[PDB]
Amino acid sequence: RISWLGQPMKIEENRTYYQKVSIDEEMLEVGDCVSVIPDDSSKPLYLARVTALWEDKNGQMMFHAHWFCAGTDTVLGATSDPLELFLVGECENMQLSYIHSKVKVIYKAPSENWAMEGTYFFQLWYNQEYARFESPPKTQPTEDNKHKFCLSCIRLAELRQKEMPKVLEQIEEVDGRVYCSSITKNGVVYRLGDSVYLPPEAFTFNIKVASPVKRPKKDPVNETLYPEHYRKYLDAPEPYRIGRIKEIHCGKKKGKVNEADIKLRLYKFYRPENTHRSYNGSYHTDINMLYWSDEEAVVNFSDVQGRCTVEYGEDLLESIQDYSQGGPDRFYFLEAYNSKTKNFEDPPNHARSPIKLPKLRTLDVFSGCGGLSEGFHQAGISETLWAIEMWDPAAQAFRLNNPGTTVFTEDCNVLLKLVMAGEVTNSLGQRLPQKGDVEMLCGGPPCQGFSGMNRFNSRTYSKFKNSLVVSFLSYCDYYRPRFFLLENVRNFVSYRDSMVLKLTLRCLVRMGYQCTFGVLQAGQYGVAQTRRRAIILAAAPGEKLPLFPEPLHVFAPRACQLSVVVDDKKFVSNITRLSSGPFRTITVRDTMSDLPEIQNGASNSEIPYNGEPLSWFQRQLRGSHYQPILRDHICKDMSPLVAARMRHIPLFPGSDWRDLPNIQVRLGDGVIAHKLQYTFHDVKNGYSSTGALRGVCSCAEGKACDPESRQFSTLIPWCLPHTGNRHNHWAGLYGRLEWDGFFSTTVTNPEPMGKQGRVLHPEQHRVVSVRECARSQGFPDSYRFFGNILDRHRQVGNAVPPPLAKAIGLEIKLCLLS
Ligand SMILES: [Zn+2]
Ligand SMILES: [Zn+2]
Repeated sequence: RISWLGQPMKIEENRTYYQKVSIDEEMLEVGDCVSVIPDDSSKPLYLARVTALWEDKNGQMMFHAHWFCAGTDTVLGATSDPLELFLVGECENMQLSYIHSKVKVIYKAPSENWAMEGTYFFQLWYNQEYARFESPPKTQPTEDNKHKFCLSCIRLAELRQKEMPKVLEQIEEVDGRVYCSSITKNGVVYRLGDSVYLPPEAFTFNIKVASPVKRPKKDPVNETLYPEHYRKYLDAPEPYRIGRIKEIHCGKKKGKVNEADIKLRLYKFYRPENTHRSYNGSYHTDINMLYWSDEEAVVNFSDVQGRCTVEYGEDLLESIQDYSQGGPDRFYFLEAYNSKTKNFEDPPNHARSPIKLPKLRTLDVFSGCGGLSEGFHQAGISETLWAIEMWDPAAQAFRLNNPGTTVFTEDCNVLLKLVMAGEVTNSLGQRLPQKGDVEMLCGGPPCQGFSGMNRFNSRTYSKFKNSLVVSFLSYCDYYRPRFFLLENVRNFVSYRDSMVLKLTLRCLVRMGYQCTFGVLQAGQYGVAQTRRRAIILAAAPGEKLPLFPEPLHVFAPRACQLSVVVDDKKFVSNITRLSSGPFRTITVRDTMSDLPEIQNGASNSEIPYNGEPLSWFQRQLRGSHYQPILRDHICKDMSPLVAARMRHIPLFPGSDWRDLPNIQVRLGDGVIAHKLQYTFHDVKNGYSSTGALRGVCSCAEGKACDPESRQFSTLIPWCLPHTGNRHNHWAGLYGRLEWDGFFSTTVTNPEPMGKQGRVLHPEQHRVVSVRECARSQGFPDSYRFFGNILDRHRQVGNAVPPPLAKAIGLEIKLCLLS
């Protein structure tokens, strides 16, 4: 029994809208919230806010339903509050007769005294694709639409407008094609003369590139000399193509422009490695130097990945260095390249041209030596005034690099209790930060004792409440910083069925924080290392929630699975550059080709560079102004035996322990290592080509371990064949880095037979040095470390690479504007 109330608000041709409707003699109004019963008795009750009421010519009495999302249908899942709802951009038109009931939905707004703190309700807008919880839109109804106003609809509408290709300015039609001077897509304006990013396969270069002369693959292998050789049964994409726009033309459909058919005709730009110089010719060139060319390419607008600035070197008002560091996607050229005569020349003339941010006061918990704080400092967004680092060498390291920061070498739990208690100072006179002092809180809480995937139970759930991850959040709750950053190892998101991640997102939401999570790969921000980190970003109610930085460098695909599965739902970050990118990858070579030769065990912490920077990367890390000191080019002093094994790993890419010869070697002691003996069969690995046995223990046949079989002082480590079968023949152990490759995750203590053992230098017979490890992270050469060599390695391997941290910093920098 459904009848309207009051006089109609507005009339259309097919619809008349109303402000009030009567359903079973009960007032319902635009703005009220409502429930609808699912056909599936097992799904949670449907809940919507009524955004509009209207009547059809055909007698249908309608309302527009803007749905809420229940907590358990977001990342939080079963951890979220039963009565909490979240806004989402999902709505549709439904007939009033489907409504089951009125509901009360309260907007729990953040209090005006929010910073000092610490019927369904809602507080945040949930983005289900990126797992972002964000402040609700501020958008208000205008008189014109006050009758149909739907937050969901406007968001979908605004999106459609941003996403779609639209031509802003037409010139003239020529031979069934309209030529344009300006177009737009996804919020970016592209004009004639602008440059564009394109997939590697958008177009081709006219230079001929001969497939290498190839090579035999060794000769036969003597298996008595190499009894373990038998166990040995560039993948990063190309960076973007770049082109200057020459013409822009699209077809016509039904006498109007067909915007799904916009085409751009471009001048190809050459990267140095695209000319014949290839890689051997560009080791030393700037990552953003290009070469002009008069080659033209036709491309679909749909393929344009973004806009970039490309300038002729001489027309610049600033210095090449200054221009380059001035903004993102800035390239330059100084010569043209004739693809036909392979020569470089001057550029044609038509190729030529025509509020200081306050720094956030920052507290860095579990600071380490300051890799994370260094990255923020570089972005210009923060000032770490307080750092907490319980382990003394690292704490001292932090002081060396941040003279201005109060470093508390102490347990974070007792420190927070001290401030909560109103104490102004710890026992050492150090002034504790107080409520209001801290604007940005960041840190990497060691999430120990949650690895692996067994369930969580009564006993495990509590230690989480008593873990350092909870301590970090307790900090967030007390200080209520404007921005919150939690860094960790990738598996933070998957620890204990993703329950650690879910409890930490639940916690940030309970406090009223906007928040999200994602995985990033340090390699993609200008470092030659695989290092995936989980990152939790949070922003106070009044702020913008940051985005994750777009990858800058192409990197090995296997190391860039940044996506996370939580209860079978796949979450991704806002990152859009899912394959290629602006800059070529940074190699082990870019990283440390300028460093003087040192020997196993070298201990002189100050030696001169005996020769200038060679890589773009080395120019960045050594600086533009003076320093003569190469600090920490020191390496661990290995056993005579371990040193000998190292002299014997061949220098070919992929070499490791299985390449070792079964020979007697004179050690540095002056001792001789005897030969490893094979006196057991391997039913799984068989006999060798020299008719030799391949087992070094009785368990290989397979029985049980033999009391005496074990062998000592042998070039081929006795144990590696012992258990080779169980561990893919221990590939990588005593393995050399490749000049063309990248570091495995940079470790706290580099050991050839350790967890991560690809730690031998590519040419010298030694493990990598403290400096090289600092370079594998993104540490400047001026960055200081402290303690013995093992202390310094630990500090370096633990840090967040400043280039990753900086990347995160610039995204926060965007949130201080807009
Ligand atoms: Zn809607
Ligand atoms: Zn055995």
